[PDB]
Amino acid sequence: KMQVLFKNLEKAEIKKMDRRNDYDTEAQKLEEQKSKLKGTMEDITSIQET
Amino acid sequence: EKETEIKNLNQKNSKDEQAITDQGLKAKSDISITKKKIMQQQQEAQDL
Amino acid sequence: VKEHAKTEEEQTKNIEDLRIKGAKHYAELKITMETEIQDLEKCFEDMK
Amino acid sequence: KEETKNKNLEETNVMKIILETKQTKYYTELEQMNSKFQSDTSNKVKDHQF
Amino acid sequence: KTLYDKARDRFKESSKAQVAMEIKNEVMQKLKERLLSRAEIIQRRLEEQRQVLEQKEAQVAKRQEIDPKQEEEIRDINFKIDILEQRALRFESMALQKYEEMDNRLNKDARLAALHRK
Amino acid sequence: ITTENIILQQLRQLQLSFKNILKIQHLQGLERLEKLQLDNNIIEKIENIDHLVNLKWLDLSFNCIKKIEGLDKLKELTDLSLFNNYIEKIEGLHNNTKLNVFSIGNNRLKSYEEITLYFGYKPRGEEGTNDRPEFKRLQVLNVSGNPFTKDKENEYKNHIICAIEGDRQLIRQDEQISNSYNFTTTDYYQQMQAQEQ
Repeated sequence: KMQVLFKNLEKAEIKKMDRRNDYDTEAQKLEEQKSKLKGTMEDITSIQET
Repeated sequence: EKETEIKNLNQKNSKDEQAITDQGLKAKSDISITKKKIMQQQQEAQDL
Repeated sequence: VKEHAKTEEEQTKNIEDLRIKGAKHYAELKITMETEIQDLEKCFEDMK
Repeated sequence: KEETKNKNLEETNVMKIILETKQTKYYTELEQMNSKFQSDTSNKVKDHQF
Repeated sequence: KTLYDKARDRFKESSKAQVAMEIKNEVMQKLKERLLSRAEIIQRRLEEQRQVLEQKEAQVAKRQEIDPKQEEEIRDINFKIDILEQRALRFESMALQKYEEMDNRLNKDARLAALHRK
Repeated sequence: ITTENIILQQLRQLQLSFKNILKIQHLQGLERLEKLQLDNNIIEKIENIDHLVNLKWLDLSFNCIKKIEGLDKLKELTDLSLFNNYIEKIEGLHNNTKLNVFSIGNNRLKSYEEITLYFGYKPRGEEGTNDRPEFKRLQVLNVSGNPFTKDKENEYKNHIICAIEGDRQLIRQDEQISNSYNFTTTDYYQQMQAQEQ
């Protein structure tokens, strides 16, 4: 039982793809939100020239 | 003496078993570093 | 060879029923709350 | 496993966070005028008995 | 780096103060944990033996016929209780002995030698 | 765009709910109707749609309707619904064996075995010539809200599933009703495959 419980720690520490997948989805949303600022900047500049 | 050494050793068995088991879940430490970056990115997205 | 073959087959099957259960959980709780919403009106005009 | 359950439970959580507040908002009016009635006609009824 | 290379290189490689306070305290605390845990084990066994004795004596009293077998088992339980108590006392003795012994042994460690500097 | 000459006979999808329609007529030229929606009204009879054999997704539910008919030639029926009506049998659908999807809920039924009869399943002690499944592809099956369906719940689910949507396997997981049948769903798969071949 000691070794069975010892080994579980290493894999858990090394691999956390569940939380890194949540992180990946959040990063996808982050990058989706970010470029909207540049898009609105372009539209604002065109409207300002007009 | 037989049964007393048995009980002593078995209590040691359980003590070490759970003392090892608790640490493994603390791989949620690395998981929490990942979720720290999670919260940083989430904060940064709403910023823009 | 067979180890990994049936490992991946079983892994896919496991993902199958996990999704079944979770998705139906989501859909049915959505149905429950939707019924709540759809019935959360009325009782005011009649009383007044 | 946890990844797959993550999407299911997160859809559940999002639908919950969205729809439950509906049930929160609905009912604030019905009690108001009803309790207002329960006090207003008390004197009329008491005189109707006296 | 081929598997043959791996085997041959494995063959070749086979052929070829403040911290001491903390270490002392850690060793002392673990030894105290071990000795105490054994002490409460012996004590809890005293209580369990007394519980068995109480139930057996209650059964004997309920059986108006004073069963010689029941009384023999009761005396076995009593002897177990007494021997467990004797071991509990002896174990407190050599457990304080072990605590002092391990503290003394850690105090004189060469890697812990900086401790005596103060 | 309401093309002025929207042909009177170019109809595939029809939806006339909440008009409280009672009868079906003037559907000549609408035989190409594949998705029909006429539920939630006073309708009680299935008629003048049978010649609309194109009808695959047909709903005539939650009405005063009381019988299943005209679908025999509406074999192409795929999503058949007659919910909240007064139907008490799965009739005319023997020629709707194409129907994978059936709803007869909140009708006035008394048993589920009508649907299972479409699968080579018949109750013990009955002599029948339907040794071959009818609703071979019928995996969508709801009877919720019927008199018997409200009666000692999950019985019809278990028996229909073992004789016939992950609920299907979750219900095959039932031990005793599973024992109530012997012709398993996997055996049904192999029978279907061999018969097709």
